[PDB]
Amino acid sequence: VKGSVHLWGKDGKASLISVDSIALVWFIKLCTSEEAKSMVAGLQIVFSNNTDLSSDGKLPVLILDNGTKVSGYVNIVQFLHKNICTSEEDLAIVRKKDRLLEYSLLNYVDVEISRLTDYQLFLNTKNYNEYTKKLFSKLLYFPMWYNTPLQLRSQARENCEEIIGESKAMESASQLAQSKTFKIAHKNKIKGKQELQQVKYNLQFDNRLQSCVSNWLAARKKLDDSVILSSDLLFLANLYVQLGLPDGNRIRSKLEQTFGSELLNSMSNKIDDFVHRPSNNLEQRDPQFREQGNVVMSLYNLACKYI
Amino acid sequence: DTFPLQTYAAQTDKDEAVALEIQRRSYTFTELTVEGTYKLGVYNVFLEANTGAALATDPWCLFVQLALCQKNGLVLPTHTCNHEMLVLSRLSNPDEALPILVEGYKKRIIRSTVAISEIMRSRILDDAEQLMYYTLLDTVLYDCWITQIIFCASDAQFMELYSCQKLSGSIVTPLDVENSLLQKLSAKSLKISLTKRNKFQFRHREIVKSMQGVYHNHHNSVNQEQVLNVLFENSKQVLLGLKDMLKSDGQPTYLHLKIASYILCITNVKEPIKLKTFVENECKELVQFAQDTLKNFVQ
Amino acid sequence: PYMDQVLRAFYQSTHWSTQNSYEDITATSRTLLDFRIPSAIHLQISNKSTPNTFNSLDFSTRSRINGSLSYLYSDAQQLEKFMRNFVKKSLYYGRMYYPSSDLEAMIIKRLSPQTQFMLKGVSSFKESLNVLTCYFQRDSHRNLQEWIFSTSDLLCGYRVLHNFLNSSLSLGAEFWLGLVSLSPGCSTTLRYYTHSTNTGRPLTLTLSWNPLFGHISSTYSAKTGTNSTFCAKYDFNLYSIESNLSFGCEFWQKKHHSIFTSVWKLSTSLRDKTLKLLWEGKWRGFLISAGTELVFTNIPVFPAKFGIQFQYST
Amino acid sequence: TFTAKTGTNFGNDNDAEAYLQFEKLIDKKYLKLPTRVNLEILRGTKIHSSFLFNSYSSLSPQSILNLKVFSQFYNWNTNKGLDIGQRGARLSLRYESPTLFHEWFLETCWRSTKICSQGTSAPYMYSGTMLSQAGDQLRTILGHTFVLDKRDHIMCPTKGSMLKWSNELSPGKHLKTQLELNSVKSWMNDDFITFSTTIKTGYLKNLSSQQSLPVHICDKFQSGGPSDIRGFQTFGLGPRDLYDAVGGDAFVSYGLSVFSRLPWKKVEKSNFRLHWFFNGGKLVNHDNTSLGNCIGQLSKEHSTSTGIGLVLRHPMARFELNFTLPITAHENDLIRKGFQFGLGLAFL
Repeated sequence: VKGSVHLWGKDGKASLISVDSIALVWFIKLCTSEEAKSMVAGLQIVFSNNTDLSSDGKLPVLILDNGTKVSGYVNIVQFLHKNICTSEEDLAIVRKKDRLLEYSLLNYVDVEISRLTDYQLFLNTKNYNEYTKKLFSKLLYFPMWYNTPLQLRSQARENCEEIIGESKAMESASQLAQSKTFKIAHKNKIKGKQELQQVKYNLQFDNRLQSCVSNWLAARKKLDDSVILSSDLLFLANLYVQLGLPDGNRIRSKLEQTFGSELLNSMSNKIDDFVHRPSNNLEQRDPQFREQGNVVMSLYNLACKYI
Repeated sequence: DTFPLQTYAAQTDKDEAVALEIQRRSYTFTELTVEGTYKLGVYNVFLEANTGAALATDPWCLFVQLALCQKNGLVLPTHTCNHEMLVLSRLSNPDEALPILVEGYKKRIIRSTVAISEIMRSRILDDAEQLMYYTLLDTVLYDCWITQIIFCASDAQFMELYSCQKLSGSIVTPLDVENSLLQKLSAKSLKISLTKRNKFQFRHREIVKSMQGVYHNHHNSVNQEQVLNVLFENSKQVLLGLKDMLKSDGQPTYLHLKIASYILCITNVKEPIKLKTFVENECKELVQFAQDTLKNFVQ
Repeated sequence: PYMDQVLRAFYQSTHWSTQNSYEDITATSRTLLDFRIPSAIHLQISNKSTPNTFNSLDFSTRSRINGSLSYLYSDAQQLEKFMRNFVKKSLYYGRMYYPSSDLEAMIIKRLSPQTQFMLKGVSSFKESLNVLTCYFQRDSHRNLQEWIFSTSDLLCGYRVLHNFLNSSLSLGAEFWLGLVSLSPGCSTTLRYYTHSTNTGRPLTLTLSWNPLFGHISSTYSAKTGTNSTFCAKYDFNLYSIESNLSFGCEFWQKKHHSIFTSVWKLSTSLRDKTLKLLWEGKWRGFLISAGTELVFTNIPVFPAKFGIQFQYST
Repeated sequence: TFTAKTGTNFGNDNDAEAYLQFEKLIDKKYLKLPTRVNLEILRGTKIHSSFLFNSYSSLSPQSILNLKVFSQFYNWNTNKGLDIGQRGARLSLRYESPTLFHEWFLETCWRSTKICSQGTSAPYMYSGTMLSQAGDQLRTILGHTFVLDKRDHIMCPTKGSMLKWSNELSPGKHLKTQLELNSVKSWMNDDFITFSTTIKTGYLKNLSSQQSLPVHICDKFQSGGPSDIRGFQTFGLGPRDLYDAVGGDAFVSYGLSVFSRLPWKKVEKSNFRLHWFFNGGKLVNHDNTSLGNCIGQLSKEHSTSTGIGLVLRHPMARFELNFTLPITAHENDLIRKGFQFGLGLAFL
């Protein structure tokens, strides 16, 4: 099918803030069979970095030659598998008896496991401050650097809130300035409050990460397990971001306590097999001056949303 | 604390007009004392044409209703202190979502919609493959149904299913004139509360943000048509793969009670929302399955 | 806060001379360094209901509509000329904040020409906190001793600021002891007001101390210009050696053509590596206050907590 | 002319709240009726603010049209456990030293009722009569208010009687009637001892064709509270379902009050008074057939209370700090022994 895929990365490869963009680059790189090439030939990967080209503000967009926009990794894969022309290796096409389970596994990573990667990308304070908020300086344009990571951190807080976590000013001014003793110990109140409340949060994250990876791995062991599916590329792109963050060795410590190191190192050698592949299957472009996201081409798009 | 020098019996005068409204909205599951009975709060109730039962007009409320009849061995109501089913407003909760469960009288517990969803998926959490299908119906088939009923049906079809406001035939009374004005004034606020139930507002932030807004511009209308077309294309693929998942070995599974509760509410819509047209024409095996699943809860 | 500018307006009206107080000894090092940056767009309108009653209202983007009802009666009949910054005087002040039902109160009694009494209650209903503190203070022209009793722990206290000797080497101390925790406190400060002939400027060198913590502070504070000011605090620590070097460089301006008044305020830290900026513009009744903060550790600058603050009052 | 300002409401139950208010005295060119327009912005509840447009227009020297367009959201019953929204318009005509006026109005309002009480507070706001009243309703109401006020002051009177008669007709739905008598009398030199008596009564009838369409909880009578029969909590009297005040169809409430002006000579000549009171009343669902069975219920077993306290009576608000004991009560009333604080405008 003929279209143009819009992603989040820069200069050769997808960004770590978008696990759906990483899985799509691995999807297009792994379409090596003739029926797998038949649904991927002429897709024109563009790293445009603007969600204004999306129907819902998410940026694996498939803008396809008519105005037909299919957005998100699971929607694109279900769309591209529907347009197989019809008539083993590096990517399998599921049969008709397994289309429901493989869509169930793709949707389960999308709604349960990818919820936890956006926790560790925005709501982990070690990962957000060191890595994530200073990553949009290289992706976006000169004024629009500080509103996008604040939005995605607000959206990750709404998606994760139910599983993971002026007289009072005049009081302490008449107390702690009249103390000068728990003046300095006033901040010792709240950061000693915060530290055992943050190990509180990391325990209920890591219980929710442990159950969602266990639920997916037990259902994945119903299809063929020696072959690569679309469900695996979205699952492995979630480990690749979570184990590759600044706080990513906390997770690899805990994931071998539950699943072992003969499974975490079998999943990390599949990931490193996918990152170190050539971009010969990748047919790329540069964003034109309708697709960039500049100061002038995001004021036209802002005025178009209210007209 | 000797100061109330006389205390009387509590006070036993009740508003009889309130007790007639509650009896109008109450439906009784047949087949314990005062305190072991629960009331299921539902959006509305429709009469099934085939059996004559009183089913809830929403797939989530109907699934909880079928799961309550299965767990306790009840019989569906017909459109001495038995349990009950209440037709309620969404506004009976802070959460504004309405499968809710009202258990007890003096020690009365209220389980909200999030609480029942945790209770319902905890009974299938041991089987991992059934949890994937349950998550697929509650996300992909759910989001189609909500978008077909918020955006593709008329306001009268929505308020027929998702409102406890009264519905007569036609306008003959001045009381019918302002009941027709509540269904136009309040239809949008009832649609906005429905988008906050299964975290639909977080999966679909931009089409929910275009709801909360006047004049509905052309850019918002063509982006909405792209999302709703992908949601419907994905849901024909769900519904066609569900047709090879209907064999039974005894009691219905909670997945089978969730498949049946979606088909029974899609085939109750009176408008061609394209989910009804697809299920009636192509999913004739799913329609017969939902009739077989329901008739082991009737008498 | 509002209770501390009611208090300073009563001090300038009855001539209490709080420059000798041991809470204004490091005052130029708190005005030039430790000011507050707004964190959101914030509007505020203030009013006057009765002759002795004031209404406030504020709403921000972060927080919706709040308000307050103040009561203020005083014998000092020159007080509200000072509310924009022998006869025994008194001040009575109370205020309720009412989305919160949070109360606050203040009674000042000048009992003698070299003696004052003060009460300061604060009563929150939830976030439950009832605090009632007393301030007895005997002024002189070489001392401003002060006896503070609180109800936080059971905190009793004492302050003194012995002025010596324009050139004025003061010397102060404070001694707190919370009588239910038995946790003492202490301090010692050594401000030294001077003058010079460089640009037209005083100077204020301020050696502080804290013997229970070892936290030695030090503050230089010049006035390098007819409107510009400067403050270079060098902080330190003992037994856990750790330096810091703050800065602060406020600039003023005034206008004609009902007079505009612009204040620009920078404050660089080095341990936290920040740079706070703040503009404040006054008018007849309006007051706009825009301010940002930067963090300097490619694009090394990140603007944390921008904020604007509109304000009207009459 | 423009007059942007702020102020304080002194609401329901001790609940002061801030408003922002704009004015505009319209110039007499788009006129020849003297018109002024208001916009009062208030804090609503948790999602929306409260907006309140008003347009007062003098037709004659003794007539004022008031078009009030409102969108207001507020909390309600006992633990602020009920969230009420109101959208509508109200056209009102008010006809004319003793205050005497008639006011006929006509109001259409869409009212939403949300149970905002958490499921943690488990049987509170979760009775069957509270789950059944949540929802949306639309209602046109016709009203009349007669006020005859011969008191010398309204917030701190020393003599004079007051009579206020309120009627409300929702056509085919309900008819509501309320009376309020208040008599003030003083016997000493500079009105040192003031005796105040208040009587409030009310009747509500369901005009709705064999008791269909029940009357909403916001349209029923509620008793108890600081600005009502003191020494009970607000919504603390009348019939109950579990613990929820279901309201009443008829009520009587009365109150005696003695003020004494604090005989310490420096704190005299002030607004502070030494306050003794006796309060009481009955709240009843009146078995909507006859008016002889209704008065038999309103005269049987009242809920009374007495108490001493201190009161400030300013023209802008009344502050009360009483120590109250309940004399008689029912077994399921919210009985508030000891100290009670009151803040508002209308005490009875």
